[PDB]
Amino acid sequence: RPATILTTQQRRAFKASFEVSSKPCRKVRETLAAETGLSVRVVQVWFQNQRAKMKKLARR
DNA sequence: CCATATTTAATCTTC
DNA sequence: GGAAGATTAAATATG
Repeated sequence: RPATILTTQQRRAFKASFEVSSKPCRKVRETLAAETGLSVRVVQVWFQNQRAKMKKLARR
């Protein structure tokens, strides 16, 4: 249950795909999980928090 | 239409 | 004290 703290390489992989789509399909999340070595749930949640981060930034 | 999955909005937790 | 990760319940989307 300890919270995830991403390495640089892992965060770089997340931001690069988020640049392609803010909502990766399960297949994309699945191959992200293999690359980063993290669970699919961690992948899904990182994008969710990231999408919520950009929504606030778009509201002045 | 219906069962299941994904996303949203808000919040809680933790470093 | 601030940001990001994790949780929740409700809303929306999907097959």
